[PDB]
Amino acid sequence: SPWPVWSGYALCFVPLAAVILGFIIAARFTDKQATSAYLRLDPAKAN
Amino acid sequence: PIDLHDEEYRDGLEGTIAKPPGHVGWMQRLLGEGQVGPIYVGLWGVISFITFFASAFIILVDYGRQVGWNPIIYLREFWNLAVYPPPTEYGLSWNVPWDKGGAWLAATFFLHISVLTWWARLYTRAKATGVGTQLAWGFASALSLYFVIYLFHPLALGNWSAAPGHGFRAILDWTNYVSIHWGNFYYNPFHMLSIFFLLGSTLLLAMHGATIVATSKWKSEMEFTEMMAEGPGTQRAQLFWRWVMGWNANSYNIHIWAWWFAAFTAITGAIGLFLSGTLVPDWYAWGETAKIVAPWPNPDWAQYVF
Amino acid sequence: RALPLPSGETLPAASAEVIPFSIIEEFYKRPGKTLAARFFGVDPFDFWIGRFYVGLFGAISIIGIILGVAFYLYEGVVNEGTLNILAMRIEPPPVSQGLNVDPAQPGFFWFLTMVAATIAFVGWLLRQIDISLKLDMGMEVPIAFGAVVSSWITLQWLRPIAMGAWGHGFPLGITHHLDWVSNIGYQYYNFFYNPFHAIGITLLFASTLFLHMHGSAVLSEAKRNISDQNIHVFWRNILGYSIGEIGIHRVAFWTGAASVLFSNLCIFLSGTFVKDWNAFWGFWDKMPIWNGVG
Amino acid sequence: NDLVPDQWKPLFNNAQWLVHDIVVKTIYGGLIIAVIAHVLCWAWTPWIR
Amino acid sequence: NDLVPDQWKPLFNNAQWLVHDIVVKTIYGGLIIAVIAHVLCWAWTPWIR
Amino acid sequence: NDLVPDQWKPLFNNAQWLVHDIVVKTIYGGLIIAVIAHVLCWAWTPWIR
Amino acid sequence: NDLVPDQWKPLFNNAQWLVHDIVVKTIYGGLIIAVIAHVLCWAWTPWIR
Amino acid sequence: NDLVPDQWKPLFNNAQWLVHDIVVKTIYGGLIIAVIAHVLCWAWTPWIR
Amino acid sequence: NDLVPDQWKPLFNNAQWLVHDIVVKTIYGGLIIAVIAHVLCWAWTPWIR
Amino acid sequence: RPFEFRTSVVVSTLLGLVMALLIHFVVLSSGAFNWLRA
Amino acid sequence: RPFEFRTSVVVSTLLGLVMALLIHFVVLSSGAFNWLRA
Amino acid sequence: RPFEFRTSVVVSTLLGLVMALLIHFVVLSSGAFNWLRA
Amino acid sequence: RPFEFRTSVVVSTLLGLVMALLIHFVVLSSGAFNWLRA
Amino acid sequence: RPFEFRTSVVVSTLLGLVMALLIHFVVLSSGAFNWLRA
Amino acid sequence: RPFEFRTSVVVSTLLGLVMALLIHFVVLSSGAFNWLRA
Amino acid sequence: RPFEFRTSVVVSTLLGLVMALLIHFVVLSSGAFNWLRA
Amino acid sequence: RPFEFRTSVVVSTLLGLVMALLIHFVVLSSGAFNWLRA
Amino acid sequence: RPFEFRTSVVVSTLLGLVMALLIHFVVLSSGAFNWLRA
Amino acid sequence: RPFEFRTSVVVSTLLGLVMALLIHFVVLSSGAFNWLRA
Amino acid sequence: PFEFRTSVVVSTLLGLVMALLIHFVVLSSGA
Amino acid sequence: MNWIVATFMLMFVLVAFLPLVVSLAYTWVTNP
Ligand code: BCL
Ligand code: BCL
Ligand code: BCL
Ligand code: BCL
Ligand code: BCL
Ligand code: BCL
Ligand code: BCL
Ligand code: BCL
Ligand SMILES: [Fe+3]
Repeated sequence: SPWPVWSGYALCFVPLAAVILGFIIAARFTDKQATSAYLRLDPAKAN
Repeated sequence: PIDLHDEEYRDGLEGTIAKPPGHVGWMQRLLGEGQVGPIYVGLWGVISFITFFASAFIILVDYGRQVGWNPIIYLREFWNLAVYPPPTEYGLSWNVPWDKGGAWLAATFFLHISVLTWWARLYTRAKATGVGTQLAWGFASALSLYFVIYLFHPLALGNWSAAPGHGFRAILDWTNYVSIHWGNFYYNPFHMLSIFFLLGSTLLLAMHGATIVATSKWKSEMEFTEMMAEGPGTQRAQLFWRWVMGWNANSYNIHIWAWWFAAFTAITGAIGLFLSGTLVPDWYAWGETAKIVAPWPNPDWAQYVF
Repeated sequence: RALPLPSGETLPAASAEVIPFSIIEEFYKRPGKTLAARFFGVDPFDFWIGRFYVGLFGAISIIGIILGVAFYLYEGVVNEGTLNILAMRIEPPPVSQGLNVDPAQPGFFWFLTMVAATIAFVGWLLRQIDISLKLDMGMEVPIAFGAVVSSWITLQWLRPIAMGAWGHGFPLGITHHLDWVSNIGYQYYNFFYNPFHAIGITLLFASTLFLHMHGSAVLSEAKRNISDQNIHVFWRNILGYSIGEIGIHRVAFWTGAASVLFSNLCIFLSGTFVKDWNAFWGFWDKMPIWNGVG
Repeated sequence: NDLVPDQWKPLFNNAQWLVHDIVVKTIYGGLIIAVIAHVLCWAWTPWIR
Repeated sequence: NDLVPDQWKPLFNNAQWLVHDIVVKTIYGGLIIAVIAHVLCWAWTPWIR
Repeated sequence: NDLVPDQWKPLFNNAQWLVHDIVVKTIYGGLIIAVIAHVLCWAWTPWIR
Repeated sequence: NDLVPDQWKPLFNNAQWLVHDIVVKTIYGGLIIAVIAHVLCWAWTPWIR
Repeated sequence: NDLVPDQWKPLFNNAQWLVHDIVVKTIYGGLIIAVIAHVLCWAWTPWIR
Repeated sequence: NDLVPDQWKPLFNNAQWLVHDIVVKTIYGGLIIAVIAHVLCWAWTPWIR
Repeated sequence: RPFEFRTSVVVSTLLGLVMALLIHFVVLSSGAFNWLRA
Repeated sequence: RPFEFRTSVVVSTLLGLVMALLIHFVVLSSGAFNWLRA
Repeated sequence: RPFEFRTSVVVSTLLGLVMALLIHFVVLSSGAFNWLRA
Repeated sequence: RPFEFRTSVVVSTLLGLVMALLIHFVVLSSGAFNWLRA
Repeated sequence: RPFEFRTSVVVSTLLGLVMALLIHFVVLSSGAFNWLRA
Repeated sequence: RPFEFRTSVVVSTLLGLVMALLIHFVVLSSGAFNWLRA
Repeated sequence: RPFEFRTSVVVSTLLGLVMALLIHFVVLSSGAFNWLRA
Repeated sequence: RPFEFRTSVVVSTLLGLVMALLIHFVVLSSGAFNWLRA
Repeated sequence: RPFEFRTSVVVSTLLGLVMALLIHFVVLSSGAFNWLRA
Repeated sequence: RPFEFRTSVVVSTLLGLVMALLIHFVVLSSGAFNWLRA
Repeated sequence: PFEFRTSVVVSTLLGLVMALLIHFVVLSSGA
Repeated sequence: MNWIVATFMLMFVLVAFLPLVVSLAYTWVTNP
């Protein structure tokens, strides 16, 4: 009675947990590889 | 290794039909490049064309029968004409009178064939030029929802009448009728995920386009050249977003984000539509069992009545 | 040895060289070009706390953010007591109260939340203008964000003020603004038939399509040795037109910006001038060309 | 390159020939089974009537 | 690349042959089990009737 | 790359062999447990009836 | 990488071995506690009935 | 980078060791307090009943 | 630098030490006040009951 | 050799197949032959 | 090579499969055979 | 080289799995076998 | 070196002002003090 | 050290103006003073 | 190494935690155990 | 250093403030203490 | 270093905090303990 | 030179045709001429 | 060179086929011939 | 350095902001 | 009353429309 039925969890908290976790992991990995060290053109010349 | 010239001009079946290229002019001044150029026709190309022309012909002739072959009336009521699938009686039976629901079946069959052959064309032309085949798989992701709407959902319900009806206003009516039938379609959770992904997709598109146009001055538009060596433009674009929202991505990741958002939209949509008729008959009655409906014991209805 | 590349690939051995990220931040700082400092002669803060740039517009924004979150939590947790975000509803003052607002009457905290949120959004927009002004890029992102801000302004300020009730603003709260949307959509029959509405959803679907196509196009040519004209040839083989590199980004920006504008127009119009949308199309049947041929 | 007979030499490679043989054999078997299955569904209930 | 017989030499590599053997064996076993299972659901309740 | 027997040498690396062994052992154990459970649920209440 | 035995030398580094040991010990302890807890909830009220 | 014992030398730096000590001490204290609090809420009103 | 004791030398700079002192003092004062306030809002009306 | 032979056979076998299918559908749906319970 | 053999076998096996599936569906849905509770 | 073997086995195992699943679900949903409370 | 003093005073003034404003709003809206016609 | 004089006067006259404006609108909207037809 | 070991342990811990949580929530909401006033 | 000290103090003072605010809200809205006309 | 120690402590303290908060919420909302007027 | 002649003739023959068609439609649909059973 | 012959034959056979199909549809749907149960 | 042009211009801008504000707020009243 | 304010708010909606047009015309001009 006080609790949400089964399939409330499966249908609504797979999205609400999985999407937030996915965003917070994917952002970490994209920002890591972006702010990493690799080939660039010099600021003092190209610009 | 790969000759582009022999892939731009090569007779027929293995070549392009419109050999002379043309210029649009006004497109050149506002859209960048503005040449129309040749279009390649292969084996898979001719099939989709003829099947689509067959389905469209079937549908267009059946419009005329409804108006009595009157071109004045035909032009007046063109936007609300439609052809509808069979009624609930003889739900899945394929033997129905032509005017009642028989014309719909042939048209939808030829449409299916055309769609699949166009997919094959995409895949083959992608392999021929030496580029990857990601576009074909994305088109397959969208075809998933397309096939759930027209084939998989009417099947497993017993009625061909669940599918839409090949009309300009018929598709809006289909959307409305399905949402009303299940009841409070807003509460479907996979519908919520699909809306999340769709609005995220539009967000990403607007942002990527806007920032790239803003930093165009330093030749940041050529995303292929920048992937090998990041110039000043890409360096500025990273710094702008790093200070605003605290993190950023280079030119290679942002396109992964784009692809995956666009595809998750359609996949979650298909999964969510399929479940409405079979597992969960009433969506709002399900939401109140999941404890996510606002109590609203006494609303103020003075706003809604005029 | 091996050359790390932006796409993650490491090459088997150009003015390009491996430069660590920090170098490129120190060179592009240039403090003092803030849009605000132009007007006052100086900017109060401009000190880049952490990774975040701070300005006069950033401070008023953060004020709005903190106050709005606090008022949102005060509503629905206190005076409702539901303790469930999905169940709580934050409701505007009733239509009988009119345009005037009173602390004793209910809805006073909804109004505070709305005003704080508006302040925060506008401050954010000005901060974006500012940070772009320092880098000397251009003003496209402020415009694209201003479109959606104007949509928010239409929904919560212009349309309620024109009708005057203040009850017309959509109630905050997860899974209850949907009830407002559903009761407003059916109040005027056939919202689908609305022309300005149908252009918005057309542009939304077209935008998702463009995004998928551009993403797949760039991902396909990512890691391979090709002339860079291969993608253009592929695009000419399929549908016989290649937009170009500079063309697709303009189109993305424009479609994205246009969708929300048509949408806010449609809603503001529905509230004020049109009672139902089926009666709007009553004129089409009687067009002289075909009024008597039936 | 030379296992195919002369009449069909311009068309078929060597490897393409054995596969063509497999295809013909499979098609013949399938046709026999199809004919049998058809005779059986009339001995059950005729469709034309 | 010389474990496969001569007639199928232009088609199959050496490694591709052993896989093919595994596939054929699995298909035969699956067909036997499928035939047994259909005889059983038949004996249970026929479906053509 | 020489711990695998000759018959499977062109397919399996050295490291890929031990992982295979683990996979086969796990699959056998899982099948035994699956058969036991099934016998138990049948003794409880049969599902074909 | 030498601390690992020869059989598993091509797979495990030297540092990866000690963490594997910790993982195995934790898994064994968890399984023992899980078995005890299931015996208890049963004795309380059986679920299959 | 020589304060950690030899068995855990390849894993832990020197600075990473003292933090690990703080973490272990905090976890032990927290577990003791958690056990006491659970005994107290079992004496108040039991939850399994 | 060199004002911090040797045990914590690898972790703390010189400036980071004084701030740590301030933090510890503030935390102790806050805990004392929190304990007093809890004793008071208990003597008033208990919450466990 | 302006007219490629294979284009002719491709378009021929597509048009023939589509035409057979369309006629078969129309005749079945007309309901005038007592074929498959009619 | 004017005609690639593999294109022929691909289109053949696709057309045959689609045709078998369509005929099976039509015959099942006609309801004239007493097959699977009919 | 004319046909890749692995493409054949991939498409074979996908088609077979899909077909088994579809038949299993049609037979279950027909309700003509008294299987799992029917 | 570790902490800029001005960041501390900025965050301090902002937090204090927001907190005073929030408490003043809550107390006014509670309606328990008979202040400005209550 | 990083405290300039004009920044102080700018922030002072902005905060003062905003605060005066907010207090008037709250007092006006409270409706407890009979000012401008109340 | 065909696999990175740490990917295995990450996915293992995540799957185990999610599975324990899901089972604990299903058993609690079933209401068949008289646990926490049931 | 393996951890920046200032990150620790920032996250500590944010978490503590949020937690105090949340507990103060919950206790006020529970209505079990007779505080500010209750 | 195959595994960074600080990642472990970060994920540990996040998971522990979330878990304590979730259990506290569930126990409070169950209404089976007579705690804060229940 | 200021105008291409062919643009003029194109727009002229389009406008004239559209105008003739529109007038013919309006006159027919007015029903005031007794033309084609009226 | 000025007029490709194959364009002529392509457009001719397309127009002829479409025209035959349209006339047969119109005649069938008019219902004035007693053809296929009419 | 105070230019004294900034002070007068910001004065006038504040003046006009207060202008439209006070004027509309007074006009949109009961009495 | 109602209609004066309504027209004035519609003005603001069209002003929101305005900036996108300036973007388009700037691109047309500065790209001969
Ligand atoms: C029965 C109900 C009617 C209906 C009634 C309405 C109504 C009513 C409306 C729409 C509107 C929209 N509908 Mg409709 N709609 C229906 C059916 C559809 C269908 C469909 C397939 O059937 C579609 C695709 C749409 C699509 C849309 C677009 C036309 C439009 C989207 C809103 C938007 O862009 O601006 C929304 C923009 C904003 C409000 C966003 C503002 C965001 C701010 C700037 C960000 C705040 C920051 C926030 C706190 C996050 C902080 C970040 C930190 C991480 C926390 N409708 C049905 C038929 N539709 C809406 C519209 O017109 O837009 C004005 C609206 O008014
Ligand atoms: C309905 C009557 C019985 C019932 C009848 C049966 C029967 C009969 C069976 C089961 C089986 C099982 N049941 Mg049961 N079952 C019941 C109720 C339950 C309940 C409970 C809530 O009551 C639970 C928890 C379970 C749970 C289980 C598992 C013990 C087991 C399924 C194994 C499997 O699927 O995983 C397999 C998972 C995978 C294939 C992958 C495993 C992942 C590996 C181990 C993780 C390492 C991955 C590695 C790192 C590589 C990473 C790769 C990436 C993932 C790609 N059953 C009811 C009471 N149950 C089946 C079983 O025991 O057979 C073994 C069995 O045959
Ligand atoms: C329902 C019956 C009892 C009840 C039964 C229990 C029981 C039984 C227990 C508790 C426990 C606790 N309860 Mg209780 N509890 C009740 C009502 C309350 C009330 C109140 C409003 O009435 C409060 C305030 C609390 C509060 C608490 C805490 C004292 C404690 C939980 C510790 C934990 O989760 O944090 C842990 C947080 C984390 C894991 C991270 C901590 C963060 C560190 C310390 C901060 C430094 C971080 C560092 C800088 C590194 C930064 C990294 C970042 C974090 C990423 N309970 C009711 C009255 N409560 C549990 C406890 O005491 O065990 C210790 C316990 O077992
Ligand atoms: C029962 C009488 C029905 C009717 C029902 C049908 C149906 C049904 C069909 C026709 C078809 C045709 N009808 Mg009729 N038709 C009727 C009245 C008419 C009238 C009229 C009185 O005016 C006319 C002029 C026609 C005329 C025609 C032709 C247009 C057409 C076939 C001609 C030809 O030989 O095929 C041209 C040549 C061939 C088709 C070559 C065949 C190629 C090879 C032999 C195909 C083998 C397929 C094989 C099974 C695939 C597997 C082989 C692998 C090797 C294993 N019908 C009445 C209404 N008619 C047929 C159609 O066109 O479909 C093509 C069609 O199916
Ligand atoms: C009971 C009678 C029903 C009916 C029900 C069906 C059904 C149902 C089917 C047909 C099919 C066919 N019918 Mg019939 N059919 C009827 C009346 C007719 C009439 C008529 C009186 O005019 C005609 C002309 C036909 C004619 C035909 C052919 C067009 C077609 C198969 C021909 C052939 O041999 O296959 C061409 C050659 C082959 C198919 C090669 C087969 C290839 C290999 C053997 C396939 C093996 C598949 C295997 C299981 C996959 C696993 C193998 C792995 C190695 C393990 N039917 C009546 C209405 N008919 C069949 C169809 O076309 O689908 C193919 C179909 O399924
Ligand atoms: C009362 C009986 C209920 C039921 C309720 C539950 C509940 C509730 C749970 C299970 C769980 C499990 N059940 Mg049971 N289960 C039932 C019926 C069944 C049936 C059946 C009859 O067919 C089966 C086959 C199972 C089988 C299983 C396994 C699949 C699973 C745990 C196995 C294992 O040891 O964990 C694998 C190994 C471990 C979990 C390692 C543990 C790791 C360490 C020890 C975790 C420590 C956590 C610690 C607190 C964190 C802080 C530590 C810091 C250092 C301080 N259950 C009936 C319906 N079952 C448990 C689950 O899987 O969750 C994971 C679960 O929580
Ligand atoms: C009346 C009893 C109510 C209740 C109401 C509250 C309220 C209300 C609060 C707490 C808070 C706390 N409660 Mg209690 N609490 C109850 C029951 C419990 C129970 C239980 C029986 O299980 C437990 C375990 C707790 C435990 C706790 C701790 C988790 C927490 C504070 C601990 C600490 O000292 O602060 C940790 C250390 C400090 C806070 C450092 C303080 C830092 C400095 C001193 C702050 C100065 C601020 C200053 C004013 C700003 C201006 C200064 C400038 C220099 C001028 N409460 C019952 C329900 N409890 C407090 C909370 O956590 O907020 C943070 C909170 O406000
Ligand atoms: C019964 C009388 C019905 C009627 C029913 C039809 C129908 C039905 C048709 C026509 C068609 C035509 N009718 Mg009539 N028609 C009527 C009254 C009229 C009147 C009138 C009184 O004013 C006129 C002027 C016409 C005039 C015409 C022509 C416009 C047209 C065919 C002319 C020609 O020879 O074909 C031009 C030349 C040819 C068509 C070349 C043919 C090419 C080859 C021989 C096609 C072979 C196809 C073959 C089967 C494919 C397989 C071959 C492979 C090698 C195996 N009809 C009345 C209403 N009429 C026919 C039409 O145009 O379709 C084309 C059409 O089908
Ligand atoms: Fe891009």
